[PDB]
Amino acid sequence: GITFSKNDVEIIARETLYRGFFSLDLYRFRHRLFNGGMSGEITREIFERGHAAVLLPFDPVRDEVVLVEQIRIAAYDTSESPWLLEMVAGMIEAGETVEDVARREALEEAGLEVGRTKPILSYLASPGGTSERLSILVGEVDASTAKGIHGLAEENEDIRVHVVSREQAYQWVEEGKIDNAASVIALQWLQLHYHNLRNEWT
Amino acid sequence: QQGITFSKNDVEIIARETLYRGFFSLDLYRFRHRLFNGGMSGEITREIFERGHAAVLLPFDPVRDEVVLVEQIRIAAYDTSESPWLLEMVAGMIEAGETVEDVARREALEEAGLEVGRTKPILSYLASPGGTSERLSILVGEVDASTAKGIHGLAEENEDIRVHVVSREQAYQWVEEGKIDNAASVIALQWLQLHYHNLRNEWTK
Ligand SMILES: Nc1ncnc2c1ncn2[C@@H]1O[C@H](COP(=O)(O)OP(=O)(O)O)[C@@H](O)[C@H]1O
Ligand SMILES: Nc1ncnc2c1ncn2[C@@H]1O[C@H](COP(=O)(O)OP(=O)(O)O)[C@@H](O)[C@H]1O
Ligand SMILES: [Mg+2]
Ligand SMILES: [Mg+2]
Ligand SMILES: [Mg+2]
Ligand SMILES: [Mg+2]
Repeated sequence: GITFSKNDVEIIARETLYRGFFSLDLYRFRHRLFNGGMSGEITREIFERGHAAVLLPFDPVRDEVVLVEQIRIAAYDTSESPWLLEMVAGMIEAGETVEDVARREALEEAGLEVGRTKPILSYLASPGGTSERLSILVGEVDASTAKGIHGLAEENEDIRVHVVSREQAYQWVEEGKIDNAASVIALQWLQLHYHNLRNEWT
Repeated sequence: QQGITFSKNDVEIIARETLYRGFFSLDLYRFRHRLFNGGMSGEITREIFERGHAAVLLPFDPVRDEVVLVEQIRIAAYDTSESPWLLEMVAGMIEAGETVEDVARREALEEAGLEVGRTKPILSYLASPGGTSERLSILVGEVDASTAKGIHGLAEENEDIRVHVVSREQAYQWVEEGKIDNAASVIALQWLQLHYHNLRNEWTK
């Protein structure tokens, strides 16, 4: 496994490069080198946007997945359309739990009540340049109750629910029709775990 | 089942503004877009972290069923991880005019000392598209893991990298346990866990 711990790095300072809705910070630090020495002072620009809870809504009776569609303007330059098919997800505020955020977002974004839950995994989105961590849960849902247009319109959140079979959702990953990290990770996990999960929940 | 509802015809990007430029940039996108229930939104603004795009290489030895991992410090992991040194895939920024495959092969040499034989695409994904434009394109690359050792990276760029070789099964168990928890490695190793049997047959023929 890994070689060094937090005993082996010192963050000297952090400087706010930009403060707005999100922040960009310059971390200044030194760290041990694999050759046995210490680095000089290194600086890295880090996008600070908090952390997220992600919910894979899975109906184990029907073997169906609920997806939410909404515009993500950052996708525009590299994608055929900025409207993406994604997992229910939202930002975790101070003092909130991953699971409470997932439930609230499932109601706001898909009109869905959630039953049992299990962790999938918690990942760093792109740790060379952002601190963001996203914690994914699978949540038991009745996909027949998932339909229509949701999102908080007063916060400019316009979301369309789509229900697909599990195998259909995974085919959409393999074809590139679903191509955001949270959904790819959740759906590849589901393809590796669905047999045991369906047995546990039925 | 149809799929997505709207296209680039259905959004108007009114303006982009660079709010910060250094090594990376933070841009403000200003736009309006079609709504599912009919009309057009008002003007919306979003802050978008712009850092270009990346090529990622999963180094897989199909003879030995082994993967090569690279270890380096990622200081952004500090606040939410036990250690900021992460076990990762070979990966590099794509510059103008260079292909995913060109970058993946070059970085495999610079970061791990690895010659790569055949390659195949895995997936191309958006890292976190609510706040960053970054797209990463993953290939799997054929390597001899018995050649993989030592300390690499470009010292002139303060890039200090240690090579590790483990079985595919160990790498995947480390994903399950949270010891590998960066998106590119999670996606690549979950793909490998779903596809390794056919891949080994293809590459040892
Ligand atoms: N990139 C951004 N720039 C500015 N505001 C944002 C950005 N991303 C999200 N917001 C604000 O936060 C709200 C919720 O964000 P949303 O993207 O729906 O949650 P998540 O990204 O966790 O799924 C948005 O309606 C918007 O007001
Ligand atoms: N967040 C950052 N802030 C400042 N410089 C960076 C940052 N991330 C990477 N760099 C610089 O750019 C180089 C890019 O190396 P490369 O292997 O192409 O990218 P990655 O860090 O994504 O694997 C790093 O070795 C470092 O010198
Ligand atoms: Mg959301
Ligand atoms: Mg929301
Ligand atoms: Mg790299
Ligand atoms: Mg490199």
